[PDB]
Amino acid sequence: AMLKNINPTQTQAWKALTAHFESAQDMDLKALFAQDSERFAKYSARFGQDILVDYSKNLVNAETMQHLFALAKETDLQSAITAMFKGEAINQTEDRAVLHTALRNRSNSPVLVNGEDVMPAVNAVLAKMKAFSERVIGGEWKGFTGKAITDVVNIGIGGSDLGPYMVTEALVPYKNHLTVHFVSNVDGTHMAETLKNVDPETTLFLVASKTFTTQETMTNAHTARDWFLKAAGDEAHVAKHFAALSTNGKAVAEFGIDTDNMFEFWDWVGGRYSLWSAIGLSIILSIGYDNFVELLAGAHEMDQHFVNTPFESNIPVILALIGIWYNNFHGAESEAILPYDQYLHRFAAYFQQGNMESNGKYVDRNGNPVTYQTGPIIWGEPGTNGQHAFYQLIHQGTKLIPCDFIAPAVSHNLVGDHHQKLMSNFFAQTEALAFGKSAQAVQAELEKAGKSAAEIAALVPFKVFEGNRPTNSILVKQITPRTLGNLIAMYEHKIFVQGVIWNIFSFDQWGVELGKQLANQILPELADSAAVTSHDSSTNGLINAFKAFRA
Amino acid sequence: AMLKNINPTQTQAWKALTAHFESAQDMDLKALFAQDSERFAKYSARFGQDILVDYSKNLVNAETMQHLFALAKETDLQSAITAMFKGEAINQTEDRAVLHTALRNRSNSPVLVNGEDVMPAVNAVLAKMKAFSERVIGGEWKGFTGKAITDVVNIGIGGSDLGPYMVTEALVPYKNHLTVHFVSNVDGTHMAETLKNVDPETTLFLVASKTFTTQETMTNAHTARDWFLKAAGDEAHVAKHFAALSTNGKAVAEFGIDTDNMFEFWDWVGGRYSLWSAIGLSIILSIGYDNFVELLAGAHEMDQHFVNTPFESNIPVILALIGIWYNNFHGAESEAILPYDQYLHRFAAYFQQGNMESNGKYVDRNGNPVTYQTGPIIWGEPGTNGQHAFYQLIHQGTKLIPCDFIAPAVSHNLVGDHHQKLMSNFFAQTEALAFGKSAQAVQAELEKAGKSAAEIAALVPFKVFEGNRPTNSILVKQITPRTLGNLIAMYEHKIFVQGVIWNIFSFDQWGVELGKQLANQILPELADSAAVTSHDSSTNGLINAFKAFRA
Ligand SMILES: [Ca+2]
Ligand SMILES: [Ca+2]
Ligand SMILES: [Ca+2]
Ligand SMILES: [Ca+2]
Ligand SMILES: [Ca+2]
Ligand SMILES: [Ca+2]
Ligand SMILES: [Cl-]
Ligand SMILES: [Cl-]
Ligand SMILES: [Cl-]
Ligand SMILES: [Cl-]
Ligand SMILES: [Cl-]
Ligand SMILES: [Cl-]
Ligand SMILES: [Cl-]
Ligand SMILES: [Cl-]
Ligand SMILES: [Cl-]
Ligand SMILES: [Cl-]
Ligand SMILES: [Cl-]
Ligand SMILES: [Cl-]
Ligand SMILES: [Cl-]
Ligand SMILES: [Cl-]
Ligand code: NA
Repeated sequence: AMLKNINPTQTQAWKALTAHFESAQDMDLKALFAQDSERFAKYSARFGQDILVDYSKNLVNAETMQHLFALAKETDLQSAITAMFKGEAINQTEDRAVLHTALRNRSNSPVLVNGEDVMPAVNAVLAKMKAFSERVIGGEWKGFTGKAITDVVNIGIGGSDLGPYMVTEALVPYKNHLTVHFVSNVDGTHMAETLKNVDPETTLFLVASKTFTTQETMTNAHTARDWFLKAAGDEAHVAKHFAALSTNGKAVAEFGIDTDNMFEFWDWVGGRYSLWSAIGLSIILSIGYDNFVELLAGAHEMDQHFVNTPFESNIPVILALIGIWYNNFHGAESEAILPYDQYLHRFAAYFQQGNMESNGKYVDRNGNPVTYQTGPIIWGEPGTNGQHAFYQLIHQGTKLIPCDFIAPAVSHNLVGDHHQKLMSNFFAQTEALAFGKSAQAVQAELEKAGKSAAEIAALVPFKVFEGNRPTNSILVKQITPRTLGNLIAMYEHKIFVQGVIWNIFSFDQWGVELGKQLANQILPELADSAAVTSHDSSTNGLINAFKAFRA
Repeated sequence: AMLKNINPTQTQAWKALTAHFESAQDMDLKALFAQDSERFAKYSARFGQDILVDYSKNLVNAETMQHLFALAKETDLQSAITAMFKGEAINQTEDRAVLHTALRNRSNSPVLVNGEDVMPAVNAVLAKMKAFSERVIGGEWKGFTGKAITDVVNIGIGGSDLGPYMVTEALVPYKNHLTVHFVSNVDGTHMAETLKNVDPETTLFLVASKTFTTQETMTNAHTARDWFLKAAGDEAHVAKHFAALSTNGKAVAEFGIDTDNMFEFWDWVGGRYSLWSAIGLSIILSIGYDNFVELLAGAHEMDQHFVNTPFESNIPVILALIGIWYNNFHGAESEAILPYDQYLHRFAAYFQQGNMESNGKYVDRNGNPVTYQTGPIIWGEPGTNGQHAFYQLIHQGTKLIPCDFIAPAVSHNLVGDHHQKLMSNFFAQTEALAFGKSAQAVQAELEKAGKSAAEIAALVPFKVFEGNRPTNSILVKQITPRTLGNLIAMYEHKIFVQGVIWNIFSFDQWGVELGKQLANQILPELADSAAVTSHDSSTNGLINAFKAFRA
């Protein structure tokens, strides 16, 4: 196998990083910038014509980077990259390839799985979605009473919801006349509130589930089907109002969906890497196939960069390594993603799944428990909203929180001076985080302002910003389908690199099984009002209190 | 002063906790439950008739609790509680009282500030809001073309946005015919997209800013004013479509608002504790005054519980102490808030400000840098959404993440068996997190599935759940204005308790100043195309790249 299973803690590079942390953990950004006028130039990378990734405000120096790149080499990262792209079954616990990259392979170079090219199958679904979307968007596809579709409701959980919702939100300027809705929670509120806003005669539902047996999704789908049939009566009409993003043709046909409107995907498409497949049909319906292709093309450009660039100028590798420095040496548990863009309000939430479900693992590729930290907690809110909520803690708390600040230079909304104001904050916050403001500086200001020694003693300590809060700044010309594709793929590959180095399996998710099993056991126990005694005292107590509250 | 400044780390209780952690670190939840069938009964509390707080699935035993309550007593928490409620100026760095509790003091017992009872003024603003809301909601208040108002747009940042948005979202079942919208980001997209959805003749804007000079809010307000006037023409009409939540009468009048429609609040109301004041006018407009009074009453109920209950049965104290155990002894950096309720989708975000802006501090009350951890990072998404995104990492990652699971027994929407399915997950997830699943159990399941010995040996470790992931479960009868008030106040007090014990100032926010200062310096530099060289190389580089991109 090209994918190796090297324990990172046993490498010379890791030992060098441990020594370096001991002797340089107090590295100070003000000093790093003061001592090298070319720091920004040396710690930044350009991607294409429209993206700048500035990683200069990180607690790294030439030595740190040298040891980090050495770690990537010593864990045979290049061999792993090759293995993924060529179709090797690197998802070993499920014995599957990992080929979200094939989904956006615009070059159409063959991608073999068991000696057969998967591109014709990929392209056949894409072509089918393009054709279908034109009929729906253009009005030729009629509902059961002869009307054009006005609303699309995507029904799905996790990977079948987060990506499409995030992308359609991020790309609102590119939307067409259709109103798209995303229902995901099994909580009845979600579907109930959506159904109040749509009409059975003009709504198309997409049921997004590979197995077509996902409990939450099928519960929602059946609720929608019931609602639809109250208006339509004849199940034959379901075929004009429901499509499936699935491979279970028998179940799909039984539901009443015409299998011509079943859009397939494959085992090598992980849910959390699936927006690029048939799962992206809601994106195609919202912004059109031209824009969806731009999104795929942007991901493809980043895929090409990731495969072809030496590590020292490879953006996903650099970001992954800097992240490892904080996670495994500085002991930071989290990473904040802070887009200064309201349309990107769901971007951080998307990476909670993409990152945390991939790398939230504790058993290495050899089947041994890890003795080091794996994936971090991802969180964030768009600026300036998050800025006015929780930045107090980032600036003056007791936790190290690496932050990725992301912003476009050009807004889609050319209203007054809002964008210059927004951007002034984008630039100022990272400057503030890095360099702070010292006690000597604050005291000198209070003295010049006529303050007494007593006032100075009482207030200076609270006004000091220690700084050394590291950040990456990613500046994009404009958030377009292509640049969004660039960004999503960039983080996908960052996640991949970290999982390779940490010697874990990034593409399985065995950690979701126990909760599902236990819920299946509890469900029938909630139907009646009888006392439950079959679990531990807490579960019993909670279930019995629930029954008493209900009746 | 009644608020003391006791360093927690030198207390006998903290030293006892340190000694206890030597053995208590490897506590096991399965074992704790097996050792006492009364565990749920002993580690749970009922609040009124409608709330159960179950803290039994925590890594604590009787000794842990004894030492934790000893810590609360040794830091003189009881005195701090009295100090806050009586109006002592506990916000010492700004020399202010902290009296959000007076805003919901339904009992009207006097609360003195500068030797005068503040309750008549609190009640007068409430009465003014009641009267105004009746005119707006009932249709008597007419727009400039004589039509009743149909939409309300709240403009504010931080505390002037997060609470009202969260509460109106949580209480959608109680809404009247008005459509409410919340604009906060200075990013022009936020206001632009909102304005596309409303009509100048039927929209009322609330400009929420105490100073009426907040850059983001006033930029937004002026954009809205310009849009309104493009349709209305005469500035005199502004008075029928704009109101202010502020104390700056001169600026409010200058904007064109009738000061009869300026609703005031006081310096002792912190922004992140302000939804209970005039800042809550959008809540009153969305759900009516009577429901807002229920919200206040629920907070008041919880306030009474907090002040009158011995620590051993005091919910906010118990939650605070368990949080300290994880933050300061187990070293967990974060806390997840996971409401199994789609309406509560903004609840965790609200507490990002309430918690993190309060306790993300590093200097103690005596002006000395802390040598221990203070506030944690708060994050989360509602179940089952979050459940299908990031629980993989909670179950099988390498980070300890205490979780607060919250759910109502009764949904506001009657939708088939959705609620039983939702609740089956709520109960099952905490059961799974606490007790896990052993290798023996996994091996048995794989053997029954017909796996070969080699297949089993290869897969078993990846399917094991170590458990010992602690949670609190808060089960409420139903999320109503009253129970929501109970919950918000509960967490407010938890935050207060933690800040008292950590010897920090929870009610100031000096950490917001540097970013503002630096943004003020950068803003004028973004107006022209000239190269910027006035900062460090990264800030200069980013600004210059920005200028090149917009050219
Ligand atoms: Ca060295
Ligand atoms: Ca740590
Ligand atoms: Ca002991
Ligand atoms: Ca909403
Ligand atoms: Ca004027
Ligand atoms: Ca830690
Ligand atoms: Cl390599
Ligand atoms: Cl496969
Ligand atoms: Cl292709
Ligand atoms: Cl397949
Ligand atoms: Cl289109
Ligand atoms: Cl580590
Ligand atoms: Cl038990
Ligand atoms: Cl134990
Ligand atoms: Cl005051
Ligand atoms: Cl007033
Ligand atoms: Cl009402
Ligand atoms: Cl600590
Ligand atoms: Cl039920
Ligand atoms: Cl065998
Ligand atoms: Na298989």
